[PDB]
Amino acid sequence: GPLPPGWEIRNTATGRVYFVDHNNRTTQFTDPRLSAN
Amino acid sequence: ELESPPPPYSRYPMD
Repeated sequence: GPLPPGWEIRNTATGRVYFVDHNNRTTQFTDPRLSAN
Repeated sequence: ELESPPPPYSRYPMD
């Protein structure tokens, strides 16, 4: 899928997307989601 | 993050 193998994607039921990077070990509401559409 | 404080870093956070 359009997800990079280094990236980890989940969306919260609140309607917010947070990608956890196993690289840096951080969660990202700062998403390729809003960065796209 | 410009959005509200996100889920604590668990690999697969259940929400």
